[PDB]
Amino acid sequence: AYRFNGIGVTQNVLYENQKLIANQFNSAIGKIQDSLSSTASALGKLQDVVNQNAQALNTLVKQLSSNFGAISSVLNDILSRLDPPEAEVQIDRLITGRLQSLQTYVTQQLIRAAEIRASANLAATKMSECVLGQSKRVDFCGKGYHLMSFPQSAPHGVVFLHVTYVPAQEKNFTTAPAICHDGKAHFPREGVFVSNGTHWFVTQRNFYEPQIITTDNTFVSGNCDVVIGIVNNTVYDPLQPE
Amino acid sequence: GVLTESNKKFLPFQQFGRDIADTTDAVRDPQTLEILDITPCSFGGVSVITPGTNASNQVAVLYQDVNCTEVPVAIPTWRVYSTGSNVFQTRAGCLIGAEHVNNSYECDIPIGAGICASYQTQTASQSIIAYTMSLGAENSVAYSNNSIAIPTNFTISVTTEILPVSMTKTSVDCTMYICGDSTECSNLLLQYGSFCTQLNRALTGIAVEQDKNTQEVFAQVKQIYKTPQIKDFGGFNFS
Amino acid sequence: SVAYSNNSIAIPTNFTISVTTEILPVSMTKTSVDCTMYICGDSTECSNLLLQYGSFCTQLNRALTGIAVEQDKNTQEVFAQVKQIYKTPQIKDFGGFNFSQILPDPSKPSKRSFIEDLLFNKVTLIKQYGDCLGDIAARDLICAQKFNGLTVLPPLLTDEMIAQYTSALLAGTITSGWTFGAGAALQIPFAMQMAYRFNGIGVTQNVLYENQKLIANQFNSAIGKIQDSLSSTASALGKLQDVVNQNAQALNTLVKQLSSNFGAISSVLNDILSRLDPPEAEVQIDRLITGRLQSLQTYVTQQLIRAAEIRASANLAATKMSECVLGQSKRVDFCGKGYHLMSF
Ligand SMILES: *[C@@H]1O[C@H](CO)[C@@H](O)[C@H](O)[C@H]1NC(C)=O
Ligand SMILES: *[C@@H]1O[C@H](CO)[C@@H](O)[C@H](O)[C@H]1NC(C)=O
Ligand SMILES: *[C@@H]1O[C@H](CO)[C@@H](O)[C@H](O)[C@H]1NC(C)=O
Ligand SMILES: *[C@@H]1O[C@H](CO)[C@@H](O)[C@H](O)[C@H]1NC(C)=O
Ligand SMILES: *[C@@H]1O[C@H](CO)[C@@H](O)[C@H](O)[C@H]1NC(C)=O
Ligand SMILES: *[C@@H]1O[C@H](CO)[C@@H](O)[C@H](O)[C@H]1NC(C)=O
Ligand SMILES: *[C@@H]1O[C@H](CO)[C@@H](O)[C@H](O)[C@H]1NC(C)=O
Ligand SMILES: *[C@@H]1O[C@H](CO)[C@@H](O)[C@H](O)[C@H]1NC(C)=O
Ligand SMILES: *[C@@H]1O[C@H](CO)[C@@H](O)[C@H](O)[C@H]1NC(C)=O
Repeated sequence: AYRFNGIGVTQNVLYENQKLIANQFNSAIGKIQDSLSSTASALGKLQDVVNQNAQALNTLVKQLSSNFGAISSVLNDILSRLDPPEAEVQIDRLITGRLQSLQTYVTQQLIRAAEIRASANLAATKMSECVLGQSKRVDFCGKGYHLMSFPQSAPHGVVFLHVTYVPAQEKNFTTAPAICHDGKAHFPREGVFVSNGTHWFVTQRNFYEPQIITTDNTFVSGNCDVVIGIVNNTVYDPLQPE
Repeated sequence: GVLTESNKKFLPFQQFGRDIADTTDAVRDPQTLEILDITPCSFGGVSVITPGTNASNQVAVLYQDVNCTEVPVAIPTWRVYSTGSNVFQTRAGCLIGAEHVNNSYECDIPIGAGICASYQTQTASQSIIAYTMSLGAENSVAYSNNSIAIPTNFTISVTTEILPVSMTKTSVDCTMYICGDSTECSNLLLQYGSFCTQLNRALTGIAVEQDKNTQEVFAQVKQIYKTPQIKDFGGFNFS
Repeated sequence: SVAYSNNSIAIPTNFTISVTTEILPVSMTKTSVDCTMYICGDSTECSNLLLQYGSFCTQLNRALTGIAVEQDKNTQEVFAQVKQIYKTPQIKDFGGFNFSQILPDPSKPSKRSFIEDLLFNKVTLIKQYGDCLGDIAARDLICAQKFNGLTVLPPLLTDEMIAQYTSALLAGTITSGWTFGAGAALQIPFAMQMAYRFNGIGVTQNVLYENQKLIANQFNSAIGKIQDSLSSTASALGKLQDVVNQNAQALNTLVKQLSSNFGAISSVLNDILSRLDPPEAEVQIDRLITGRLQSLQTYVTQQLIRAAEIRASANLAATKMSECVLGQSKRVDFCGKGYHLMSF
């Protein structure tokens, strides 16, 4: 109920339809479990990271098979075939080449570490906001209006379950900005004046909860000429009859 | 290279000229006092579009900066992949080996400049087709100046977001990787030991950063709460 | 200084509608490098000693392809947030607001807006073998760098589809408010949407309805003012021009590096091969090969750094588009100075 009040829907609608909400939540959880069980190509990022690291190590190993202008790529052969003072040239060439390879590998590792650090910071702030609280930012914790968040641990990463609110099928209604009862403009406190065929009601923004127009739902202000689209109707007074 | 007529005229004491790349582009013929220009014979990029070799062996070739008419000027199997009957000029060079299709679907292999290539059953024969990209379903909103739409129902939805947290920590032994059980070597590495120390310091910094990331992401709260025994959550099943 | 007492308060009596411009880079030019062409330059004597460094060549090509696919991912993520494409309404009747400048004009190619036309004209951004062969007098750098295996790949999504996505987003946010961000779009009169925004920034909705004409006039005047300022002040799109100039300078200096001999007797392979026997020429060839490989590696590393910075900026732009455009943000200064109302 607190979450529903947070996303701008009155808390009573949750208590009116609790069983449906529980059934929908359970069905959605089962559906995503089945999707994870079936669709294998879902955890692309973690596999990409581990494959990238393995490929970097494998190519670093493979670099040893190239002679950087020397006569051979193995120190034992050079040392067996040549005297020290002249073989030192080939040894120096190989040393320079392998140092360059190591430096390149280290630099690429630094780049990847910086990118992973950025991703980790994003994950940390997402955990702080969406999981430990309710976020009013749009699309930060999933499409729709955010309600809850359940974290799960995955190797070299994290997966979030963003439980969200999505409005279903709608209807077409005729609306007016204000209502002129008796020479006085009236404006809705929280909702919008919606009119069906031959009646006027007031409803909340994100749900259809028709209500009769009373002095407790509207506040008076101004006159009946300034507003562009004012219409005539009647306002119920819940004190005069008594 | 390829020789051609040149408008430039050298000074009497000059023989050949050099460009910004410091290579010989213009020369003066010794037999006939004439100026000629030299240009490389290779110019242009080629890319090979293909589905998995597990699927099929057919390929489509994209020439980046060559019109299909001038393909013979640019360049058995290669000639077949250069002949016509399937040419299709695009905004990023002409494409040979694929069939144009009017319909638009989601992209599979991005050719570039709004063209995508994919494997489809153009009848159960298979052929590589090229089509324009599909942005999405067209739609319009019935907008008036006194009309509003209001939802009457709600649907609870759950989604998954996956983010990397850390990578594998590694360390490198420079002397072992370079020389290897060699007393003759590892004696000339005393000069580059400083570079070795620099690499080791960088790798240790990366590793401690990874540990810090792993700690920071999941250890936000300190007090550890035991799960309750009785669920009685009003209907929600957190099994 | 502020006249501060302990029982005194100041309260505004009027409001002014203001609009600002925020420019962020999204993507950089994609490049690919043919290492063998750049090093050996079509010599069969060379390209036989590059079999040892083919691994380095493959590494560079892999890194550059990764950068290119990252660029495509960035430009897709920034603008393709919403999927359903909404057609702009025919009748405007928006209560006074005139969105003519930003709404697309179908009387021109690519159906791009007036502001988009001016922005495209502000930033000063295909070739052929015959064109490069014939045009010798004008030493254009594009042909020279293309003769050395340096090619520029086009983006997957061109400007027309970007304009289409922008028009769809604008039409959705105008005819449906922010409800089209989550679920299906719901039509709402623009006055009601503006009242919703005013209620969001803590100002009672009635003050909007009492002062609609003044607000519409202020909005139109502000739009015209920024249009004139952008048409006059040229030094406004500094970041995008800086990005393209940086990429062009990097390519130009990579081309220029070919004129230095890394300790060899000469900087051209043809001269060394014509003056020396193979066994003693291989030393100079190896020196030049090592130098040019170092140059290519340096260029690749700098490109990686720039790509990382651009990715960070693109992520910021994507979240800004998600928050300020598809909704109303209560964070201060995130969507401009003042209290945020709209975003186009
Ligand atoms: C409008 O709502 C009132 C409320 O009772 C109802 O009596 C009336 O039939 C409705 N009009 C139409 C056209 O359904
Ligand atoms: C717009 O609304 C006004 C009243 O607010 C109405 O008089 C007018 O007819 C409406 N526009 C159209 C095209 O009907
Ligand atoms: C509303 O009522 C006033 C006074 O009774 C009248 O002048 C006005 O014309 C009415 N409006 C409509 C739309 O009938
Ligand atoms: C050089 O010899 C060629 C062939 O014998 C001849 O065509 C040419 O005219 C000669 N050049 C001069 C300057 O006589
Ligand atoms: C193609 O790939 C599938 C899935 O990886 C595999 O089962 C199949 O055996 C492959 N084809 C061949 C000819 O091996
Ligand atoms: C070459 O291709 C371009 C692509 O825009 C086209 O405009 C031009 O007419 C073509 N020229 C020839 C000779 O094919
Ligand atoms: C699509 O365009 C091509 C080229 O004009 C044409 O041959 C084909 O018939 C078109 N397809 C349809 C379904 O109109
Ligand atoms: C709302 O949706 C649920 C499930 O789709 C359905 O059982 C319920 O009847 C719907 N509400 C109304 C008022 O039809
Ligand atoms: C508020 O500012 C507008 C435009 O500057 C002006 O027309 C209006 O009179 C001002 N309000 C008051 C109460 O002076």
